[PDB]
Amino acid sequence: MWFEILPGLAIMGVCLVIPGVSTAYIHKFTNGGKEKRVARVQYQWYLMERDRRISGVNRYYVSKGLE
Amino acid sequence: IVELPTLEELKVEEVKVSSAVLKAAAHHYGAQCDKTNKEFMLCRWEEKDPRRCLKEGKLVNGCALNFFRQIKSHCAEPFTEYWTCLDYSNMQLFRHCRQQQAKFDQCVLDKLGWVRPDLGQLSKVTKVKTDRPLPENPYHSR
Amino acid sequence: SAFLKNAWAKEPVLVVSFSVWGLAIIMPMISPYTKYASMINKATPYNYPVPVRDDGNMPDVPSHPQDPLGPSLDWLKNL
Amino acid sequence: MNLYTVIFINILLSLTLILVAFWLPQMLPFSMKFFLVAITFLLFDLEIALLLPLPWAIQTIKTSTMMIMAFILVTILSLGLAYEWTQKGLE
Amino acid sequence: MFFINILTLLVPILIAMAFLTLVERKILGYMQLRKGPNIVGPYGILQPFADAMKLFMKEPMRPLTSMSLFIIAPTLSLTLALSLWVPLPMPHPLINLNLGILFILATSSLSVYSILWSGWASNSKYSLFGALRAVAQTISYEVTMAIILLSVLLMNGSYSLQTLITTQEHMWLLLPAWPMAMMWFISTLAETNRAPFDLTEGESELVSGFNVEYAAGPFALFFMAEYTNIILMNALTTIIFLGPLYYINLPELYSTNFMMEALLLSSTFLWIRASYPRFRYDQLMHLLWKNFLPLTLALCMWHISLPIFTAGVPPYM
Amino acid sequence: RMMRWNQERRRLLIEDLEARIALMPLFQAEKDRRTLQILRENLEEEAIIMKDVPNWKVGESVFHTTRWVPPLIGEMYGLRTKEEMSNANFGFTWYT
Ligand SMILES: CCCCCCCCCCCCCCCCCC(=O)OC[C@H](COP(=O)(O)OCCN)OC(=O)CCCCCCCCCCCCCCCCC
Repeated sequence: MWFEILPGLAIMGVCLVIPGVSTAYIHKFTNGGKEKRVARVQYQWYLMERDRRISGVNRYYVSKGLE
Repeated sequence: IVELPTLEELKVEEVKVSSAVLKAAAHHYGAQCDKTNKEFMLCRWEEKDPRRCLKEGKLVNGCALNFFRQIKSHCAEPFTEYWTCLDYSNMQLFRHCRQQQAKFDQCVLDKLGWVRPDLGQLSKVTKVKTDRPLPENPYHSR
Repeated sequence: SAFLKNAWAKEPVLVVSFSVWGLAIIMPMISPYTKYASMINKATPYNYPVPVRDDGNMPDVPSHPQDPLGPSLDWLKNL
Repeated sequence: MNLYTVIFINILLSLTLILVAFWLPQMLPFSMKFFLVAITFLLFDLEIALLLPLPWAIQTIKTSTMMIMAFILVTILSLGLAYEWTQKGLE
Repeated sequence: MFFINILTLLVPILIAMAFLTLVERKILGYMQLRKGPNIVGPYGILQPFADAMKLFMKEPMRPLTSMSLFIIAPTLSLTLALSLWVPLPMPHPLINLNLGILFILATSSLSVYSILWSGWASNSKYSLFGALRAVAQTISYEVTMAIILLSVLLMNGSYSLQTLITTQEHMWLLLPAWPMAMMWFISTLAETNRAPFDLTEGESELVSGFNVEYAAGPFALFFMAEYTNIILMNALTTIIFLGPLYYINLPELYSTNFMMEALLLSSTFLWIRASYPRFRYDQLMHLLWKNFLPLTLALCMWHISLPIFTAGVPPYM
Repeated sequence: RMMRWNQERRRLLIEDLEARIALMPLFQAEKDRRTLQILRENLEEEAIIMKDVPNWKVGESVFHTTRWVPPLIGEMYGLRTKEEMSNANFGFTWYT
């Protein structure tokens, strides 16, 4: 019947979720489990950069009250 | 020449904590330590040069470090939980973390006695009477 | 009026088109909120509020902005 | 740079495909009416360009002014369009 | 990593792009009382790969045509389509172009060059007419397409597609602004030269002006482009107007929901094609310079006043 | 709903803008302190680069006024590592 148009769709869907799940986990892996900071405006880039300088070289590492 | 100040003149303890840490305590720091900062601002504005307010800047930093030492000593755990959750978010938005914020805010009210400043009441202009001489002829007007 | 009627039934886009043109030219003029826009946007604190020299006779916010004196946005709150 | 990296891969992927295509298989109009529409386009495009800044103007302390100014922009151009119709230019 | 994130977001879309043609040649089929392609492979799954290989193997005829432009137009087409998928705001978008919607609008406009140049390069009368007709309709639908977005943005506060995920945390922008959704949907149908608006390659009226002379590999690249676009524009409808649910803790839900809505609206233009005859050229443009453009202009005003008189100006973050 | 949501969203926006309003004083000091260091550090190398050059005032305001003219980006990072300069110059246009 119409049962059969589903096979094809399944392979479309599966190929349209990969991208959204992929981009959203290759970010939380590269950024240390914390969402990649979105620096829309400079202030944010400043804060981000400030973070880099604060520790290691990468901003994702985040020092706390114990420092 | 340029009369650039010397390093020893500009070496002072550093806050160095992740920006996230600050944003979480931002409100309280805007509260417990705006006396010196406002004065420093006054100097840095009327007196355009930075060299003319360096010492004030040192005072600016000193005020915050202890601000942190107090929190480290008391209600450190709450603050630790609040910043970690705040840091995970990409724009470190305040509303994703309100449950952690409440426990951090309530505790320091309970122990430190400080208070989270209500919506606003930080943006409003402040009057600080810097005993420094209100400068004149700035920009070596000639 | 009669044409208006047919216009409502023939070429019923322009009618709607104009109607909106007007309704957008009226609501702003009559609105318990129109005033807020210029305030709500005015208030947003984009730029730093440089302090003022406490020379004397100052009714301004007394130092710590937590002090009572000063402007308030409780209007924004509970809006 | 990140964008540059993505885009050059994008062109590369295409150029690769066209090449494969060629290398693998070895084995007078009178659009006067249109012309007019085209010009209006140019004009309307420009208006739109003057309407693009709104997203930041909505923030203007001078909200009222922005309203009046903006409203005028759309209205005036709307009139231009209507004229086209009134003069039956487009038709 | 970032490279891996380029394979994903590309291949996955290309593989999905292939499966759309199949779900087009079966959904159109069942609507017309026929099974559609099921004999090659299981249930026709290998069918898209099969003609791709035939198309590339068949000779790329070079008519006795400006070669450079003739060959470039296909390249531009695919380049643009794949590029427009870079800033889409599925969770944690590949690239947070701050002015993304503008970027989308920009690249979308550049595509017109391909059809125009293709027709001019082809040097065939049919192709020439196709280009002229195409450029006109394309650009015109761009004029309402852009204004419809400007109305949206003013209620979103920014050009960044990422903001709408925070704008649509309580209600879809269809409820408000539905009148434009429809007008965005019809414009999305025109800009992908799909059926109701497919005078670019009417085939019956004029015979595929865009690719009259294009065959094999060039045919395929635009071809691929069109279908990827078919998805992209539908996906933009599924972010701008139908806002999928989103949870910072679980970012996947968005993608999954984004999937479902994109597939259904992609299914809709497939369903539109079989269901409607094709608009005439004059009729098409009238609808936009006459039936819609006045509607789109007026609501723009309403959406300018709305925030102010409702003191609903959006945050600029 | 849109009216109420954006009014709420506006409240959140004023809250975090004020959060930096409070924190910028700490940063302003930090920036200046570091800025001067870069200028001075460049002075050291400056006092070691053109020493041999005749008629070479180690350094002198390109201008006549003694007013404090802020340091261009180039001046701060010009002598420094190329990457350092590039970062500052093309480091925002290129997102995180
Ligand atoms: C008060 C505050 C401000 C708000 C005011 C709101 C007032 C109420 C809303 C009024 C406008 C509602 C409709 C908006 C879109 C339609 C605009 C329009 O006028 O239609 C033009 C045209 C029909 O015109 P025609 O029949 O030729 O006659 C013209 C007579 N003047 O339309 C067409 O011919 C379209 C042809 C389409 C062919 C394909 C159809 C596909 C149908 C299925 C998909 C429909 C869209 C799905 C969208 C999903 C979500 C994106």
